[PDB]
Amino acid sequence: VQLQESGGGLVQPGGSLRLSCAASGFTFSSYALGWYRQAPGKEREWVCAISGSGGSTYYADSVKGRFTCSRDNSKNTLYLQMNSLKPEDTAVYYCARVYQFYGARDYGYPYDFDYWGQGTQVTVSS
Amino acid sequence: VQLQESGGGLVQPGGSLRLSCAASGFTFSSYAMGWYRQAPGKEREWVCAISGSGGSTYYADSVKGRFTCSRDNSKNTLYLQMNSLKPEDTAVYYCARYGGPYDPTDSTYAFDYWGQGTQVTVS
Amino acid sequence: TQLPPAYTNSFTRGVYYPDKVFRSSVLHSTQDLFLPFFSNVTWFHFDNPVLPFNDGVYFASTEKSNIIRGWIFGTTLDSKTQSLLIVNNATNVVIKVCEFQFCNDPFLGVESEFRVYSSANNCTFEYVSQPFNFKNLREFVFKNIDGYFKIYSKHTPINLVRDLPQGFSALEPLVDLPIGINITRFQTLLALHRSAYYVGYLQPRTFLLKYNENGTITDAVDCALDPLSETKCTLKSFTVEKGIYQTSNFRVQPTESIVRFPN
Amino acid sequence: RFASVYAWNRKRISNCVADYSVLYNSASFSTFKCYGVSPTKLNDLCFTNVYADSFVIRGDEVRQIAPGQTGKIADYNYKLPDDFTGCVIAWNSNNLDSKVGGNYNYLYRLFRKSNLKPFERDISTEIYQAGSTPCNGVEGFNCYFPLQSYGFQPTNGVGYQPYRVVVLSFELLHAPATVCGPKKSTNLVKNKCVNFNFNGLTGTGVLTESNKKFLPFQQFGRDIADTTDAVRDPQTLEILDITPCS
Ligand SMILES: *[C@@H]1O[C@H](CO)[C@@H](O)[C@H](O)[C@H]1NC(C)=O
Repeated sequence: VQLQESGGGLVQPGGSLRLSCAASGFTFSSYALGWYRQAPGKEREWVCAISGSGGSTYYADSVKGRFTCSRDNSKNTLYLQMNSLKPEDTAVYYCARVYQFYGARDYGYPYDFDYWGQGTQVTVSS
Repeated sequence: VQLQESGGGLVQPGGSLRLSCAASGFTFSSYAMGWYRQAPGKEREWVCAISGSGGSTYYADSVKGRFTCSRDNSKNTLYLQMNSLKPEDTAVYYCARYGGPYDPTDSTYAFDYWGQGTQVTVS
Repeated sequence: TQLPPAYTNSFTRGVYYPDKVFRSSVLHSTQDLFLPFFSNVTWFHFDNPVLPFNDGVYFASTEKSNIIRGWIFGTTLDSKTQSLLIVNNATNVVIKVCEFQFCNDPFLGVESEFRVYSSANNCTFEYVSQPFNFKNLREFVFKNIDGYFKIYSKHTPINLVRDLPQGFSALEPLVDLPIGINITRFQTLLALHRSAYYVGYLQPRTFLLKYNENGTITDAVDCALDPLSETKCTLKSFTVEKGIYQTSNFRVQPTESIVRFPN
Repeated sequence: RFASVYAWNRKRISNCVADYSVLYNSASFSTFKCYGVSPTKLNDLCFTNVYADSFVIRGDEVRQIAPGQTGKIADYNYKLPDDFTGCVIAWNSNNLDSKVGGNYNYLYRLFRKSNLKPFERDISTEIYQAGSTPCNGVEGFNCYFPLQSYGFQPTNGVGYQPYRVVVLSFELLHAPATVCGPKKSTNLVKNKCVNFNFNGLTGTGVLTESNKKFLPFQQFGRDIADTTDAVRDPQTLEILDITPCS
């Protein structure tokens, strides 16, 4: 299975951008996918994860409401809309595929993953 | 089964304090045990550790040389002899046991058994 | 007190139920490891030797004083491999399997002392029973079959000082323990007195066992014991009518090998 | 109490009946992954020994307890064989292990001389010298104390909460198996032609009450031609005669 990169960009603070990363590889069949956030000065951060077979979606506290995380299983595309981007939210955003993320209540955060996003620079200019 | 800490107190800079702790049953014999400290404004950090059967002691960079930590294997009692204290040394000190070897009988060899805390103040 | 070796005869003892099958008023021919009838049985009594286990062991005692309390079974008994320790502590009965370093003179006494072993190891399992002339004959059969240690036993009231009483009684299964070790030797554990046992070995044999109406074995014929027993076995009867019966084949055995090739 | 990941607790489970369907069916396990076994294969297969291994580890490290994986925990705190048979079960303990101010009681190893062998446990407190200069006591010149604490806060990211993990390792030895799953029984049916299985004895016939008595250790009987004639029900200690179906 293969990864992809689409979107990114520089926006004004308070603006919005669209992200996504098409599903690649002949072996992909509704596997859970999600969004990874990384920056030189920050700990590894999970943005969201969507279960392909059920639609159950995990969101991080800094992501809920502000950003919309969704996936189209007919197009096999993973999409996230970066609404109201803040200066504090600037980072490189990666598209990873979630092995597992929800066997219990009070959970949804991804446990295991395999291939990391290549490169999508999302920045702001005040 | 349980550990109880004692000693502590208030000293002037340059003074010394003998801290101690002890535990019931086969807690200290054939196990490693050591000390940790937590300043009132800081997270808890490692101070020293002594192997009960080994007898050697390792000390933190802020501990080595200035003050020592020891033990008594017959009384299963741990001692710390603190000296050359500075205002920066004010903290609550704890002792704790490291997990040990497998014991075929009903035992708690793998547990840490953290103590209650001994307050050491410099002023 | 230096004792000599001594031996006696098994008579008709050493038969046990080979299976858990109920039969009624039939004669059943079976092949299993059994103590031969009238087999030479070694008599011990100041005696705690280590004996071989071979195929299985027939053990019996005639006591009124509760002196024999247990057994050690194993391959070496030297802490290098696993051994099975079965001891009646006069409180409970403890069965455990460990790589124990055994004493070279194990004993019990009064309970005031328990030696048996020095060091111990990680046991596979442990079982502990609930807390609790000669008058008591205790008979046991110990077998090690496909990793399972099977014990059969019987307790018979007796009145005899010198030897095993004569008669017939079948031993009933007691335990079937999933041990999984090889057993080649064993030692008997006896208590010291404070304020007599027989050991035989099992051999592959065919027996014709007589079951009564209630499924109890009341008699048996050891087919290899005597031509009359062979006749009883081939006819599946303990009563043989007057006549001539063919029971076996006389075969001369070779004793030497010859290997010949040209010079 | 659960043990720290470095000095994890290994409970040897033997000589018992292992009910596994309850663990799979039970709620609130954050992960339950089986390697070489299946929830539809367990509770039936018999094993010689089962080893439970219990550790408290940060959520981000849960992925490291699996065959074929690497990482600081997999390499220095708990190495699992790649040829592993068994199940890794874990659940959130944020409402148990977290404490106000942070729970620093759980330790893990960051500095180890070499990778940990599969199922090998280490309780050493020896100082790691990092291959540079003699330590002669830990000091801040490429010389480190091997064990560090976790900071489990009541409020933290999900990946930073404590999780309790139990790994059930299944061992098959040459000894007779001692750990089997539960057996299921049906209601007893009398006076009908019924296919029956009593322990390991199977057949088809009509079960009726018997007037025969069996010794306490006898489970079934046979007739004059070694054909099964009666059985003693494993749960009700009564004798049942078997009549062939016409
Ligand atoms: C199983 O439990 C029932 C409960 O009534 C009891 O009557 C029966 O004797 C038990 N069976 C065995 C084999 O213990």
